[PDB]
Amino acid sequence: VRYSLDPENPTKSCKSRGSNLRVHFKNTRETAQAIKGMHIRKATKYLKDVTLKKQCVPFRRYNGGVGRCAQAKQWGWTQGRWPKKSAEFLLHMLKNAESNAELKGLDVDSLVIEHIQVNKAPKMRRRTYRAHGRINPYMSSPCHIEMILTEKE
Amino acid sequence: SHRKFSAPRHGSLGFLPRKRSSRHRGKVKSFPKDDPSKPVHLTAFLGYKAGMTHIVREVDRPGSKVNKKEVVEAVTIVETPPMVVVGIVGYVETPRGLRTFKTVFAEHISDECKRRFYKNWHKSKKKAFTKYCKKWQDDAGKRQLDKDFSSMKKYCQVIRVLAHTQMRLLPLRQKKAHLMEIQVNGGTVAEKLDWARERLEQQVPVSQVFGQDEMIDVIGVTKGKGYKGVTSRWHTKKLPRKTHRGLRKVACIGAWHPARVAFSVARAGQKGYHHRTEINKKIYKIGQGYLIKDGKLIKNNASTDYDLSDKSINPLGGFVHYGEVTNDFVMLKGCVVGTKKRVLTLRKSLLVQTKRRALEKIDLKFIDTTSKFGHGRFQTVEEKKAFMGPLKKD
Amino acid sequence: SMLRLQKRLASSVLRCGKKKVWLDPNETNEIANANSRQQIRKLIKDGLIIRKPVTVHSRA
RNA sequence: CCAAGCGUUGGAUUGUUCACCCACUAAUAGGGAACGUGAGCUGGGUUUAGACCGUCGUGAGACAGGUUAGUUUUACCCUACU
RNA sequence: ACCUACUAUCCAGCGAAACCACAGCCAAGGGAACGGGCUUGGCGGAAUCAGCGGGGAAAGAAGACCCUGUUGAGCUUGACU
RNA sequence: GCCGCCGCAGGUGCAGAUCUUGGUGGUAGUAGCAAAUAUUCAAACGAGAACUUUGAAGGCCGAAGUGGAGAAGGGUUCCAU
RNA sequence: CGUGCGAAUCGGUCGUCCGACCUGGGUAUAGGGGCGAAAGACUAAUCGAACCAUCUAGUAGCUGGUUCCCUCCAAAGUUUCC
RNA sequence: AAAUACCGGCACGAGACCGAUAGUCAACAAGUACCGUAAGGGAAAGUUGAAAAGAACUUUGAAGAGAGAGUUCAAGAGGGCG
Repeated sequence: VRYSLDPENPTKSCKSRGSNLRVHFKNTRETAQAIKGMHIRKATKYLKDVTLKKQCVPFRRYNGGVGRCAQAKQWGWTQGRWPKKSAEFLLHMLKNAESNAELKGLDVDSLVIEHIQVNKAPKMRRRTYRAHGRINPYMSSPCHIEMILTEKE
Repeated sequence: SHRKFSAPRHGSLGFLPRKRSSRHRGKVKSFPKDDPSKPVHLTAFLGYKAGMTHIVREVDRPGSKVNKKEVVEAVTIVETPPMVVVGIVGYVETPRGLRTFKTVFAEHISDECKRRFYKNWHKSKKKAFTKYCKKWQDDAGKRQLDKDFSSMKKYCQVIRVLAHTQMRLLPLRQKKAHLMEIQVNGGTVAEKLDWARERLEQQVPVSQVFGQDEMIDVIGVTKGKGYKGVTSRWHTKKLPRKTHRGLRKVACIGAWHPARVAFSVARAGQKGYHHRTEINKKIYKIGQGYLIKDGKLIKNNASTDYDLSDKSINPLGGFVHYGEVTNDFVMLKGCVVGTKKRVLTLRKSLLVQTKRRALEKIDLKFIDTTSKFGHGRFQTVEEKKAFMGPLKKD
Repeated sequence: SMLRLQKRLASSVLRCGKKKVWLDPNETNEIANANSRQQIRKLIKDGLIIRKPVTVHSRA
């Protein structure tokens, strides 16, 4: 299918895509904007050290009441967190992207993640019980993802 | 409609921005006013809160019922290693205030003082004042320098000095020595600056700033206490036991209309660690440190004239949560701000002091050393052995 | 690897509480294909699955 | 007269607003703030449904005539203040 | 005053509601006579974590009190049939 | 699959009705997963062990039982792959 | 607790406890009707007249709403009788 | 006996009608899913393409999810798909 952008030139550049992923849309969108301006082997590294709490993700848009921490000044900010399932997901996705560079015949060490986007997806309903005999909803907020990498020394 | 019976109110409405102080060392907000009549001296100094104990004295004040009788008054112990100047600093008089004019430093600045310029001494090449000193022994840095000492000699009117403490000599964990401006009050700025230079790199002891039975003022930071409630912070009435959502409160915030809520009214929030300036604390004795001579070491600080035993102010088991006190000290009547181990800026008074409770000369008859860590009964270790006999260890 | 079952048929031959049964750890492979009462009546004879002795309440 | 800088309290009977008495005191001046103030409290009074009298009506019923018992909901949004 | 238990607080995983013209710093003035928006003055410096319960004539229910309606029902007798 | 001109015909034009039906926001990654004491160390199955399985420790129910079996009612939820 | 665990619970303290005691099954009483040691109580979360369908789109001097443009003229709250 | 009546039944033929929130409650396993002890109450829900030609082989992954091959005029028609 198509991606929110092309690749600038198709010969030097690889894709990967994620349909209906059971993660939080927002936590994902926030971790997918730190990752953005980094090399692959800075990225892989930065997403083990989120998982192991030595480097936080900045909560910039979606910061309703979100805490404050010591590893966020690093991002000149004050709010931030350590979303672990969001990482363990888009640390799968890489493996696929990485795994399409050699099946063209390209340099896996020069692949600069250009494109990476995060979209809302169809909600999954389940239900939950509140006083005076009533029933609210209790719904799921999944997502799709995409990304596009490109070779540069 | 009105308040049925009256009261007074809850707390002081000058002191009210009850925030955690911007600085950890007490700032001197205001030194005295000089008169060119009297000779040069420093004003301020630096100690550390190390303790508290009794005294006993025989009092003279004719009139009262404690005349020639023997009270006990309480005291604090402030430990004062003699301070080390490293520079001077000039200020000029203006119509927007008091602009700081020119600054200079000594050739040799210690490493507890090269520790005061860094956030991290572990990784840093210790390169502060490396290119600077250089000037002090080349023939093109004796002239530029004394161009400028001859510029303060004209333009500047206020003159100050700068002194680093000595944390090689205290029993604390830390090693970062405090730099602190101090005003030099005295003769015309010519003299004021003949004296300063001459003292770069020297030591200045507490014998020289302060004297016995003086009235000093005591500046520092409070013992801190946490985000605390309205009942602890402001000292209101509790509420009565029937109340649906709590009784350590104010029950009426404000009226209906001037429909805001006013900075006058009492609220939750941070309790303590403010800055603060108490006054008129007396000086009952200036101590002497542990000087060695002729083999033996001499350690009679606490030796009053009325019991001459061998003891120093140090108590059995040491002072608690602090250390042992070797370095020369001052003995303040009354209590002072801050925890133990916390740094206590001194000062003369602004206010020229004549009453009777000022001019009261003091000599003592007892100084306490019975261990404070427990509930003590013994004044000195040897005296114990003599009371108790030999134990199952001997 | 999984013996809610072999612990059941045990406690129905030893005529006791499942509490009292003892299923030798080491030989968890020899006891987790048994799976039918005869093949447990063996392993009781053999000394893998054993009864524990009754907890003392001293009347002393 | 200038002066509202600083205060103007503890108890008995009463649901009190009001009243009156004891005692201490420099003095126990008066008022506003939606008759300041219930998502601050208390519900003791009035002002639902049960019950009893004391006047009125043949009666269902009625009382500024008195009585007993009667469930006080929400804050996570903006501001304000800390 | 101080202590203990559980929350509150901070982190991973899961994750609902009521409510919402547009919104949200004050004086006084007029005005359907008690303005967040108008007029005259004072002023206005990203984004936010914990609390509080002054203000939104806060939310919650087409006032249960009173009056009207040529709208009713439960009770009672000398109202009429 | 559709439109202009002359004439006919009507279930013919929305901002609103605490209007009908369907879909989506701000609030918000916030309120919150707090009643009846309590767990920890080793192994073995596995792509994944704070929670499942075995073995060892420390605990609770304490025969008016968190034990053993029935009647109404449920209707296969029983048992192994 | 009061957007609860509960459309009436839970906790400590409480009333009775060999007698007009306290409970299971089978049975009789049906809506101006039943049953009531009598509060207008109870009659399947409903009671000073239960629930389901129809007559029915019941009637309203009273609330709320009432869909395209330009052009021209533009009022009334006063008089008798209800 | 006839000339009259016929929103139930068995077959038929038309329409200046409505076109999937319309038109019957019902274009489809509807008087069906489900609710009420029972009388009774009662929905939502049409569309790949001309043809299944419904994507062999390779490759990352434990798996869903992917990268390239390929059918079609098109997957910018990929099994709830104009």
